[PDB]
Amino acid sequence: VEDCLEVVNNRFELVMMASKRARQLANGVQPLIDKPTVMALREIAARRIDNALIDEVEKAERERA
Amino acid sequence: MKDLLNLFNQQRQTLDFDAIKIALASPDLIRSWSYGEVKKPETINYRTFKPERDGLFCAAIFGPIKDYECLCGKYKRMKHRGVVCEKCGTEVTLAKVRRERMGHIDLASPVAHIWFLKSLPSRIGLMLDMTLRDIERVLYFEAYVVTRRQLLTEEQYLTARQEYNDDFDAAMGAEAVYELLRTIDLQSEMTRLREEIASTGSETKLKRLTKRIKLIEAFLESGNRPEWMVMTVLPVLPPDLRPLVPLDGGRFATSDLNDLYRRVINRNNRLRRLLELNAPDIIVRNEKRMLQESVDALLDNGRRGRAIKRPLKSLADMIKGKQGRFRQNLLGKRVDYSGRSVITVGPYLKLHQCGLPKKMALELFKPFVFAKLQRRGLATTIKAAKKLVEREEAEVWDILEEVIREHPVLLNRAPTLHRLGIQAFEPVLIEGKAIQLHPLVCTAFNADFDGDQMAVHVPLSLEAQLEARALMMSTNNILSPANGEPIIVPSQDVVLGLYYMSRALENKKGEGMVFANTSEVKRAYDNRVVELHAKVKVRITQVDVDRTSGTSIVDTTVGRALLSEILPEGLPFQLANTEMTKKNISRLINSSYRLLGLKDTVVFADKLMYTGYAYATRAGVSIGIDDMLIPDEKKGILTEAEAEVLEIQEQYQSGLVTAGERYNKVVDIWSRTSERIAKAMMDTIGTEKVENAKGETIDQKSMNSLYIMADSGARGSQAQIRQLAGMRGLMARPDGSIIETPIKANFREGLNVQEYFNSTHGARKGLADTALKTANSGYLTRRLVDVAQDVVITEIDCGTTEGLIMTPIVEGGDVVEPLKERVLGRVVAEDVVTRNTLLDEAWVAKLEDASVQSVKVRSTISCESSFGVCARCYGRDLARGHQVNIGEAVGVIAAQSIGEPGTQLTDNITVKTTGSVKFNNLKAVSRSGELSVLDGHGRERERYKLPYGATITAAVKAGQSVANWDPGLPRVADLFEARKPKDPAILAERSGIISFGKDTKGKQRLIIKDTDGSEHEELIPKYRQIIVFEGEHVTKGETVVDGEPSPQDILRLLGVEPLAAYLVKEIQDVYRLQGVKINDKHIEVITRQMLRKVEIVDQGNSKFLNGEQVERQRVIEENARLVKRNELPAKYDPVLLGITKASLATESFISAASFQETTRVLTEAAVRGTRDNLRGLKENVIVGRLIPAGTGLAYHAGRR
Amino acid sequence: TCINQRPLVNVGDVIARGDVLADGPSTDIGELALGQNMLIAFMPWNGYN
Amino acid sequence: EIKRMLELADLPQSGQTQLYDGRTGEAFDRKTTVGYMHYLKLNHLVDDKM
Amino acid sequence: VKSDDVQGRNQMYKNIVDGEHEMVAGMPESFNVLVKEIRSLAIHMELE
Amino acid sequence: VLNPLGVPSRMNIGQILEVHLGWAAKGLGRKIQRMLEAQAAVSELRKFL
RNA sequence: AGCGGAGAGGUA
DNA sequence: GGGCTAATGACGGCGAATACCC
DNA sequence: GGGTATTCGCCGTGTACCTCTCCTAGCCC
Ligand SMILES: [Mg+2]
Ligand SMILES: [Zn+2]
Ligand SMILES: [Zn+2]
Repeated sequence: VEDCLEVVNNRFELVMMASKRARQLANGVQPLIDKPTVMALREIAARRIDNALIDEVEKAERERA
Repeated sequence: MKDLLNLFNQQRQTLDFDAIKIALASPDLIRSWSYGEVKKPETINYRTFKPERDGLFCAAIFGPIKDYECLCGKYKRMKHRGVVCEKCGTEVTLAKVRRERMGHIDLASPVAHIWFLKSLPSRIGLMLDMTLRDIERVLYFEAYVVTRRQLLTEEQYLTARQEYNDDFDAAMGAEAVYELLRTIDLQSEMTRLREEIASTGSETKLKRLTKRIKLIEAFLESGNRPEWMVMTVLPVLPPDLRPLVPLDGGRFATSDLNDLYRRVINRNNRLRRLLELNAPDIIVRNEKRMLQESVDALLDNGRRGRAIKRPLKSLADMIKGKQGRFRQNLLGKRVDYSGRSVITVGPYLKLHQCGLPKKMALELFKPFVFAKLQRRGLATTIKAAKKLVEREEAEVWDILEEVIREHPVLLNRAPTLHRLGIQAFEPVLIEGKAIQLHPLVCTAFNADFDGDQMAVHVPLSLEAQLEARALMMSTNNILSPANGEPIIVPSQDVVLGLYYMSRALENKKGEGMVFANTSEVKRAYDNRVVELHAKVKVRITQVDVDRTSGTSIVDTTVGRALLSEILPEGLPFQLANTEMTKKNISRLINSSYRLLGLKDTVVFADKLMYTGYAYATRAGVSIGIDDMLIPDEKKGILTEAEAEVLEIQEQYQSGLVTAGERYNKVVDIWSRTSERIAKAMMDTIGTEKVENAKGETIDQKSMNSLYIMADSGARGSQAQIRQLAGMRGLMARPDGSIIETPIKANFREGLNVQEYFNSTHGARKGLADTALKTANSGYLTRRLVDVAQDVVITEIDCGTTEGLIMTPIVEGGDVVEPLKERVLGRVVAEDVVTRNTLLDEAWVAKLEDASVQSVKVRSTISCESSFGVCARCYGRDLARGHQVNIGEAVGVIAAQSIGEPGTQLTDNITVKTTGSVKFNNLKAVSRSGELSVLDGHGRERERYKLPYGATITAAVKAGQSVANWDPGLPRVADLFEARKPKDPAILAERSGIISFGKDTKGKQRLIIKDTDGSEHEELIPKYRQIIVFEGEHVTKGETVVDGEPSPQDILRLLGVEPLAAYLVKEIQDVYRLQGVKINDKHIEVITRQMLRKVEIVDQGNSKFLNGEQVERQRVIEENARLVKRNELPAKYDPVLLGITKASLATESFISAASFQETTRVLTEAAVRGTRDNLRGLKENVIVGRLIPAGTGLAYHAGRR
Repeated sequence: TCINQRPLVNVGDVIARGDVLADGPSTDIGELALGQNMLIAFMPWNGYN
Repeated sequence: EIKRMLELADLPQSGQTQLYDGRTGEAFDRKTTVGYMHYLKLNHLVDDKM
Repeated sequence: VKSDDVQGRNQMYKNIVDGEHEMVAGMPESFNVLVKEIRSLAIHMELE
Repeated sequence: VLNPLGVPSRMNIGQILEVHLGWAAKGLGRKIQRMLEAQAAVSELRKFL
């Protein structure tokens, strides 16, 4: 959790970003790298997923719906 | 009764609003509220289960009993909606409208509301300009009212009617008060009162006039009416909110509101029957008096009438109090997905995981088990899945093990006075009936293992699970919220093993050899060829951080070399080279958290607890009756004290000394005897074992169980050891007197009955003391939480360059708080260093090497933010060593950290330490003298006070005198509430030359002459002393009366920052006399919350004698002086309020009516017609929205 | 809880006025019995105590 | 009196004897106090609270 | 969601047993009880 | 297996004397059982009592 | 068949 | 037996009315 | 009219949990 507090300064923004990534992963999607929240935190700490990419995936899922 | 088709549809209510408006209710609006009128006081008819028509429980007024059903049964279908039956008139609708619809009562005579009359700020008394006793006599039918405002006895009314021949009208009762409230105007009376306000010259009459002006202004700008205070139409509660409870045998439980409603309806029907009969005036007067008394018992029972062995509840008692509808159902709610069990200790667990029973986790994780059983295909429906769960095969255990793997649970202690009372753990399935817990967790929980129960909760949403993983995990909460020390400390059984392993002996087997590395030491110890306590010079390789590796040879112990296998590469060997004690391992854990990180400290603490248990099991430490030694010196000093007390008894009986001085000499020589016996016992316990090395007996420290358990830590101190070896000394009585004879026997020998009587007396006194301490600590914690709850870190930078001067606190003895503790944790204001830079331990070490005395700091008492605290003015966080995040509620943490140790609370200037003496504010002719000293490092250890005319004798050594001669928790509660003392110190009002007194007219007068300004006279009582010289000069803020000063005259005279400095100094003095360590940011934000209100004296937009907020007055002043004005803003002074008055004086009527005096805040919000903007933390809990602190700040940013 | 009165006298033995005939619940032959007797060792054992 | 009743049988005087560990078979460093204590059971069960 | 709301606990339970994640919060019913108890004291309390 | 750390904190040492007296009582009971196990005389039991 | 107001005892 | 039937063993802090001679 | 001096009330005084009993019953037949 130290790397997750290293890639972003604020903690609540990290919580909201991991919540959005876990909501995207729970509906069924391929991850960047077993629980959805733990995989979201591992994808955050590996500097693979960004908030802009999360918003792009959410916009693609809203357009596909 | 039962309905399943309507139950499936959801999202019917949006529940989206912005504000909450509370005001009065007109009788036409109350008539538009209800749906029917009740007329009979009959709820349920006898010998049948059917409601009574036009009663308290009726179907024509509120709603049907059964769902989609009438009373007769003509309509028994769900398709019929909005149709009223013909025989019994009710709507065929849902049965949930009985909880929403309400009724009303048409009263034959108007009555007065008791919330506008019986309150001490009476509104009808201020609006009609009448006293309370006159309206109390008029409303209770004892006198008359002319219609200009004077009282009339019935005999005087008869003489007035005979003299006026029945021409002037005069009425009695509430109808005359209603006519008086109807025929008054709000505009012309306001202009008349403003005309009288410019001609008055009195003090209290001006206060009455501006109170009447404020009441008329509130009645004008609220949109209400003065005649709406009397109640013509009385609304009733819905019957589903006040249900009847049945008992066995057909009986029903008694109710409180139903009996009052039946009494009101019965007296109203009796009044209607007496009015239709055309009764005389006495009978209808008594009936109206009984109607007023029943309305008073219905609204607020127990105030004036107290209608009944036990008084029943009413509408006023159902809101206020602890058992009301506000504290039992809104703040604290019963939750599901939760349970409790007893706790045991689990040494095999990790820090982030805990134990959980199998059936308990099966009951808690039942919906996830049902969902996984539906997904796996083992059951088509949930009924077969539930039967497979209750059958308890192996597949449900596989499902329960697969579900609980990555799902955290919230473990909670039943008292939650700590910030860390709720922690998140990853549970495992154990074969038991208790909840296993890690031993490093119960220190922060303050939980024992004898009958302790802990309630668990499971988060089920994804956001709640991620919040519990991020900011509630036990591995993330290492540091304490009060101080910088970590809350995880190794307890007694592991520091006992560490102290047994780290000690060294003189002569042991296997010493004097050289080993290669740590693995050779382990291989030599595991083959039983070398003892654990042996001075063996080993060679270890450690890297040094700035990472360069190095090797060296150190002369250590075998146990200290075995301890080096668990230390990481970052920690140096200078910390683990000494003997392991409680403070040594505490500062070692602190250094490992400071210079290495987070997870390495967690795994190091886990390995440390493991090796502590492993080397405390192999030690076999046991206490017995042979470990406690009894000296002959104890008997020697006992016979010496017996001879000396016989000598002083003969000297007292001879007639040379009195009884009290002899008794004081007796208790002093017995205290000296007990001190000498305790010193001899500590000398014969701690220095008992003498070892022989190389044929010579060299003295070393003894290895006894009691001495090791006293020296290691996390056990009893030396006061507990001296009660077992030597005598326990004198005993204290609760009246204040010490007993003349002590207890000259420990627990190892026998105790007499007269000593055991004093022992159980002291035990009962201590038990009552800690009971009242726990109660007062809980009350102070609740008050401090409700005071400081609006401060939220909103912005990152403000731009305030005010600052605060930090000085080390010396109170005439040992230091209270040094510079390295008070400075560390905040940014600086002025260059001492670079401004707006967070200070670390390296900066504190650099400032200590530079020998700095005072540095300007940025505190929260001087901030320029709008409804919040800046992130830079607060400094660093207490749980994490970095900067405080945006959105952290720093008020609740501060109040909880102040409320931590409340259950644990309770001439000659000769220097003690050496160092150079430097005078401060000296000229001996000096008003305020400080005899501060400077040590070699540059810190101030001693600081003594110097009176007027102190002769100083003086690179000054210790043991000399520079100036020779010149002839608990209620304290913290009185500091926070700022109560006036019994003897208040009168300070100087103005800075001028002191003059002689005036003529004495019962009180002393003191005038201070100025250059151009006139002298000001201050009255003082002649009972107290006074020290004013004739030919002397008095500076600003000097104290002319010796006594305890109040916060008010300290705040209003010289400034704000010395007031906060004095408050922080006194609170830290109390908390360091206790022994605990609490940071000063909590006291600073409490002082900032206490200074929220401001008082103006002459303004153009607002009034001249009203209080307002600081930031609101500032934004109104800048909006006034920004455009088309030059002399707009006014000068104001800061005012102080206590903790009981700061939370009540709030524009939010929900949070102000939350803890104390609900009726006063409710009637104030009803009269003024306030609007709650929901800009708080508790009102978002009451309404049900998100908390505007932490993860909910983005929702409040996107909402507005 | 369960209460029980088990007898303790035998067949054909003389007694006096005041002797017990049946031990009551949590009661010995004439002494009060609350618990059992078992070996105690005062030592830390792997953190389980 | 307690020391005399201890010394009447084949028991040590101080009441502390050296016992071995059952897990590894090794001997402890010190002697512990071994004896019989009248230990009872309370009514606060684990089934009533869980 | 867990304690006070009538429809909220049913929606959360069916979202748990269905697999989807859509949390819709609402006002507690005890707040409506407090509003109906304040309105019985002839004091108008409106949710603007 | 009890914990000896509670003894200096709670400041009671009557349990240690109770442990020693129970150890002496169990030793006396074992000696009486060893005396009555073999064929012993009445005078040895009389002088032991 | 579910919704409760007092009184008493006990644990942390 | 049966079915309706309307006490005076607390304690502390605090804002507001009386009493009254100058 | 206007300052002390008592004085009558108003309002508050820790949390969590586990067992048990008893609930308006009175009367002229
Ligand atoms: Mg306990
Ligand atoms: Zn009908
Ligand atoms: Zn600021």
